[PDB]
Amino acid sequence: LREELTLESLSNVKANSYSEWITQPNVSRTIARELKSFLLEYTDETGRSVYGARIRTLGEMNSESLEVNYRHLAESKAILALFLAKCPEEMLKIFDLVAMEATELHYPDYARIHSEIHVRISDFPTIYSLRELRESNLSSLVRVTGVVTRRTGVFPQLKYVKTVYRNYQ
Amino acid sequence: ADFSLTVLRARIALLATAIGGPDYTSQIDPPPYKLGDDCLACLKDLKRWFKLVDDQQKRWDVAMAVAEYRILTDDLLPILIDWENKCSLAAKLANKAYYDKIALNCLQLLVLMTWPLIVTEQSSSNQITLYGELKKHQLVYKKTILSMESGKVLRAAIRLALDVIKIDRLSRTPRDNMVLKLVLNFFRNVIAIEPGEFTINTKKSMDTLPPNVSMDDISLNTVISSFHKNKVFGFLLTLTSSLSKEFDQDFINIPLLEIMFYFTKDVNQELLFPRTSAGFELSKLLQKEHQMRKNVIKHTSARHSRFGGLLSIQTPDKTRLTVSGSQALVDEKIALQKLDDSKKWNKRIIKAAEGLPNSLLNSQTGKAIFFTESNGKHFKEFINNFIDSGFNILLHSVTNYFTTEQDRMVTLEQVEYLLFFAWFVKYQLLRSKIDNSADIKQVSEALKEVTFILVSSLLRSAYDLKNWTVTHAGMIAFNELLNLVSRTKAATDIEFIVSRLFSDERIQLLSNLPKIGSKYSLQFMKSCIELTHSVLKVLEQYSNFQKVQANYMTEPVIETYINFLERFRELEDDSIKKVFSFFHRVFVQAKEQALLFRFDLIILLREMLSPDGLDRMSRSRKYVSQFSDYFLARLKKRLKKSPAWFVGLLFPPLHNSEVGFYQRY
Amino acid sequence: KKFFSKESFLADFDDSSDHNVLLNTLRKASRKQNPKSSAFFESMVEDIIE
Amino acid sequence: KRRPQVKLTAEKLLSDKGLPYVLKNAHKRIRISSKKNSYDNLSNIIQFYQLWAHELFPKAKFKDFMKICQTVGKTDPVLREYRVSLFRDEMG
Amino acid sequence: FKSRALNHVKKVDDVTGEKVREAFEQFLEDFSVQSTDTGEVEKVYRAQIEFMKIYDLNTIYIDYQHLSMRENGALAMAISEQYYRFLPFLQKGLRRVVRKYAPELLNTSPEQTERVFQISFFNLPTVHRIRDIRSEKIGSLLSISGTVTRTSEVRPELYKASFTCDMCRAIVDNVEQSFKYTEPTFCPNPSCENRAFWTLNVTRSRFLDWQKVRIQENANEIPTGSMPRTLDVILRGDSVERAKPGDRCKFTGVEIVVPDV
DNA sequence: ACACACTCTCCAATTCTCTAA
Ligand SMILES: [Zn+2]
Repeated sequence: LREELTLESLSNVKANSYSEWITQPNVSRTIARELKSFLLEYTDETGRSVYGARIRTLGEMNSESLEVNYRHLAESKAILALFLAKCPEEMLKIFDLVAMEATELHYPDYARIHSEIHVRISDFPTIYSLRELRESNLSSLVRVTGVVTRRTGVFPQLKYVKTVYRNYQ
Repeated sequence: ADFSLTVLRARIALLATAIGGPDYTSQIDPPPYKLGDDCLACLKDLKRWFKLVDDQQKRWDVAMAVAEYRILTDDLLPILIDWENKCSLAAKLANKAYYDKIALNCLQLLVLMTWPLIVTEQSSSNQITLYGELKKHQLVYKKTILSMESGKVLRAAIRLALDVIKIDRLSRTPRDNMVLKLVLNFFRNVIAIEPGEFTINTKKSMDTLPPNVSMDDISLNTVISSFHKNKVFGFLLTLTSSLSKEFDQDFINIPLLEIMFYFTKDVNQELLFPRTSAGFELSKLLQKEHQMRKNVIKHTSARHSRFGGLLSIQTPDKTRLTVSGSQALVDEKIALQKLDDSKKWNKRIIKAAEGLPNSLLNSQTGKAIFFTESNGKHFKEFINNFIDSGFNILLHSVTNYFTTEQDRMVTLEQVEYLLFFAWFVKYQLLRSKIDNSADIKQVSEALKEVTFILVSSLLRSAYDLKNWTVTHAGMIAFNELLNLVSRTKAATDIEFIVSRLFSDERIQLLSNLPKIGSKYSLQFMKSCIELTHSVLKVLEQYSNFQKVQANYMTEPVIETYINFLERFRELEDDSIKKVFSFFHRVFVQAKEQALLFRFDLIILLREMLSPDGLDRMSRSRKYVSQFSDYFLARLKKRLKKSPAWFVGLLFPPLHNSEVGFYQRY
Repeated sequence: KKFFSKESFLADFDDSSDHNVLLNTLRKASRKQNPKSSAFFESMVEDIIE
Repeated sequence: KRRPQVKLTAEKLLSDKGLPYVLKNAHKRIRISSKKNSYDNLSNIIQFYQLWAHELFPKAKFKDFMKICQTVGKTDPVLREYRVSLFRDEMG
Repeated sequence: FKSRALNHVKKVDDVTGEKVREAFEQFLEDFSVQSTDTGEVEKVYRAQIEFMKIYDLNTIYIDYQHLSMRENGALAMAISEQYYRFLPFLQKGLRRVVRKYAPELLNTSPEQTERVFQISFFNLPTVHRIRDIRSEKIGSLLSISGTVTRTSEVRPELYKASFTCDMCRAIVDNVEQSFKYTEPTFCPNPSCENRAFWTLNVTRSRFLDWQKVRIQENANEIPTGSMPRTLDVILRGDSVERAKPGDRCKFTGVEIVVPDV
């Protein structure tokens, strides 16, 4: 509950699988603290903190998606990049909940503009065509290229199962 | 509450890190672990969590917590192995006490977590809930302990013993003697943990190896290899053999009985003696498979399943039946059998042992366990040196204990003693049957008078209180003693021992025993048969005899013999030789023919003798057909002399005084 | 007949005688790796200044 | 109520359809020969008893017929009276 | 509570399987062919295991001629005529040998799941046509040839399954599938009776690669006045996407029978 | 409404145990 792990303590996965290690409360709190500490602190060579400059423009356009480069996340706190590649569906939930704290630090009451923010990953360093995908890739993050052959119309979809919706295509 | 539960789990987890950790300066990728502080208090409080809380509340929750945080695999083994390897290097060269303190206290937890599991109607609902899961985790423990550095933690446990071997018994304090009990108490558990037994609540009538475990991890074969490389067998051998010289016998010699039980269990002795070979016997077995295939083919139609016509069969009194299929057209035997087979009902049926680990008493032992060649020869060497070195000195001590302590016994110690006796006596008889280098003197402590009384007394007391499992084991032990006696008579005091073994009281008991066997499991009846064969054969070579044999011959014994004989598809070639020996005794010698004129015997001889059952060339058919020929000749004579026996053949014989005498003869 | 005495055993006990790339990269980097956050707050305060 | 169950009973055995038929015919039915195998002659004996058991009480498998017969055969006094009567007839 | 153990559970066992297992074991150990250049024993299958260890492979190739000359041919006959019965025993035999000489191969950081080895055979005595497939040969070992005409995309097939109950915190593991998607029969915790609302744990369960391909007879082999027949073939593991439409191929495996699911 | 799959319930058939002649 109260005590937190060091970053070096996370070097050893202690449970029988990654997902069952990320989802533990002390591990999860440690990851949240470390991600927030990365987002408030990463710099260009010129100082000039890029993510403090991106959150600033998020509100200038009344937007909903924060964009994070993977190479920056791999350049320090490397283990978090590894966990992201292995368990994206958990890691992105924690990362989204950190991004809202960081944006509200610039713009208090931004929750009245949009209730929830999505982190977009960029520059993932390995690529497949639609040949190389196999069962080992299941639930892993992947990067793919091709031509868009067909597109449906846009529809609303029920978000939770009082009601809320989201767009779908 | 759930939160109090997880608070204790978290307390344990924090203790699972306060313990220490490896070194990230090291640049040695990876190093070993490195040591914490308060760690004495950490170990001690964990010990308290077991003893002062979980035992007092009867939970097994604490064990579930330590299994969650993987304490055994993660810390205890490297703490011990580092202590061992450090001290090993120091010995190669040829506060330190504090290191040794940590070595002791890590081992005591290893004994505690791997301790074997018992469930009763007095265990808590918590323990009953957790039984199936902690079984999985203990299986993981066995695999891990045998695996690390090819099992090197087992050298740490014996080095601890070697400190207390070291200096004279005259010096050795009670606290000191507990180490020598503790070390052996460890190996008992490591052998005893084995795959689970499935258990459910009988509310409604409707594998447990975890994903990380497999059979070759857990097999007894593995355990042999592991102990041999890590130098255990020398320790058990040296320790048992010099046992008579003033090691205080009291602290060692029951734990040291349990080891010998716990890995004699699940071996048939013939597997240790041979009596391209594998390929040759495989080819022969494929011939047997072809014969079974031929048997199916002989009941298979040539043309397809919808070609089939219809058949009608007319009885006397002009009544008709209908059966389908093309083979029924030609084979009346098949038509008659197929006619009855359609009918729905079967009479529902009745059913003896619980509370103890799998063994000869409640499993079919016609199923070996399997050895590497190196393992086969190493195991043969271990028990051969044990027998030539240790057996008499061990049995003499453990028996003259139990005579002074019989009243206080518990069911397991009884069933251990009776299945350690049995194994070693039989194996030696077989070994000297094979070869002249071996001799019978090595097992000769079994015969002296005190042990004979004790096996007798166990069998007596078990029979009176209707405890059927001890009665079963005692039957097995008492069988071997008699077998050993006939050996020694085929070479003084032994006749005295016989005369005392065959006082009238015991003949009443040993005559009584097959009669009750009719109800019970297939092994129980088999024990009764083999004991009976031996019991009569000794008294045949005593030269009384006519009194004793008439004591055996009556309806409820014959009932057992047939009830056992009809399950012949499952039994050995040898046991049927024993049954027909007895029928030869009843029918030809004693001339008590009237017992066997009963119909369910006549069915049996058709099944077994048909092209269905006993092979056309097994030795069994010689005996069976030679018996049935004589049977039917005497039956013919009886039926024509007195036609009332046609209605006799269905029913039991009739016990009236005035007609019954002429009936039986 | 054998004997297997103590003193022999003590004496003989002692004397006897591609993600494959990326995983290695990230593990080694992981092993190798308020004023610090001032640049962030400076970017926030520049809205006040400019 | 549900329909009561139908069973083998000593009344069926003591009926004229029952056991007297076997004693009236068995001497004529079965015939052994040394000129045929043990298995041959052994098989032959069971034929008549099987067909008779079916004709008497078709409920159940042949073995179950024999084993059912044991209970009533040992317990019922009237059946035992009939049986001692048979063996007295031979004592006559 | 009326707790009760399955005291009667002790299973029936096939002796032929265990003897085939520990005979195939000895063949893998000591086939002991001499060197291509010299009269020196080489032990090629142990060397092949070492090669697999060096490159983290998952399949082993065996020559049917080498098996034919072993132990008067009885082992080869048993494998040939009853492959479907004996394939699990062959797997069990190989697992022990790889444990003995290369335990690094048994696993595929947290814990690592076991490697699903594949045995493969080649150089069989004769090749059949698609027109020679007949129901008497079901489950035997064969080799076939033809021209490829279609191929399917690679799909994941469920091999072993694991489920967890909705009404209580309980888990079921290592459920076996065969031809249709299959789920547990009871809640293992006796404090709960719900049979519904299982969910398949995608992390703990295990899958395989699977591909369907379709072939037709070689044009030069068609008999007089007749037309070419076709067949559907299954590919799994490290052999998917090896085949190409319009090419000519040779296959080996066992013919099977598939139900109306 | 018409064959099916599945659940629930009650009643008597059966075997086991104790007592006395
Ligand atoms: Zn449930």
